Amino acid sequence: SGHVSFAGIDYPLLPLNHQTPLVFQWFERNPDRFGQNEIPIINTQKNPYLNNIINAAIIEKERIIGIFVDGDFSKGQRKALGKLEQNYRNIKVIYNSDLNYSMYDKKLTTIYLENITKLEAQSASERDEVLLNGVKKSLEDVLKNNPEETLISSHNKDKGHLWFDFYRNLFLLKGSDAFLEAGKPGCHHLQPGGGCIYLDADMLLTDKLGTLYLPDGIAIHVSRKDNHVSLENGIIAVNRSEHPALIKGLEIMHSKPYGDPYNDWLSKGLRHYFDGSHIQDYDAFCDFIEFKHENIIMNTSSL
Ligand SMILES: O=c1ccn([C@@H]2O[C@H](COP(=O)(O)OP(=O)(O)O)[C@@H](O)[C@H]2O)c(=O)[nH]1
Ligand SMILES: NC(=[NH2+])NCCC[C@H](N)C(=O)O
Repeated sequence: SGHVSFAGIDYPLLPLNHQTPLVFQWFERNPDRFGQNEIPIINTQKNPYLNNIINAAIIEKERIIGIFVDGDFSKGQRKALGKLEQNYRNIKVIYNSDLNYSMYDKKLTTIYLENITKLEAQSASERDEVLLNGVKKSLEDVLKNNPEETLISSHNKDKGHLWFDFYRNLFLLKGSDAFLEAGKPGCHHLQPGGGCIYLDADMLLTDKLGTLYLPDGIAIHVSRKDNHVSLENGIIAVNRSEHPALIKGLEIMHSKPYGDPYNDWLSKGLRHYFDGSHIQDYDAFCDFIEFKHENIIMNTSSL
């Protein structure tokens, strides 16, 4: 079609053409279980992840493919990627530390003390003292722990999947202009404030994706088994840098103590923006936001 309507509001279908880079990501806690001249991306039998991107990149030799990486990498491991970039020159390895996220950041001192004030400003007979006293101990712990400690800094490598699911959302905010910001070669063909298509390393290209159309230029993976529909972070495709729906999620992250990239940033951001007042069902959003492609065997890690 040319559009789709949700919550009574109308939403045009927006193009994501074959310029639009595929993004994969690998945040690796333990680089030293790799060879120091091995590509520090996993290719195990159960998770032959280094293999899934290459085949992706081969199936799409004429759209850019980004590999969003992060971890304390040996010089030789960085040149394993280097070989990977010249041996296949649509692949672009991008180090998380080579991007500046200061414009999207916030201090937990700030974030906590905000909520402390909000709660203290409410009636004592209404208010969440149980929460009121948790944010203050969180407060008490960050002061001692470090004063200048932030949202971004918190979702660190020590923190498990939050480490990479948080920075994912940031990446997409920066979109295709991030190929430029790290300085990656042969990316002049990317359009400015242009989108991207993140993919779990396990979503399998089989055939070409071509030119995608989306409601407002955004869609995410939705899983449906056996009957339990959820939103998934394992595909995220936007048509531009700093898409609003994710922007709203970054605000919720700013305005919530203990925000979660999955619960708050991804899920509620999308849906509040698409459905601020919850007039359509959850599922009826899941359907509306679902990313459909027959040429990808979705989320093969479940097998
Ligand atoms: O050590 C890890 C583990 C996972 N991931 C990211 O998590 C995505 C999906 O993980 P997977 O399908 O293995 O786990 P699931 O979420 O499906 O259990 C991967 O493509 C990676 O981008 C990562 O960066 N480092
Ligand atoms: N975004 C995603 N596809 N996440 C993975 C969900 C599937 C998960 N591997 C399972 O045991 O079912």
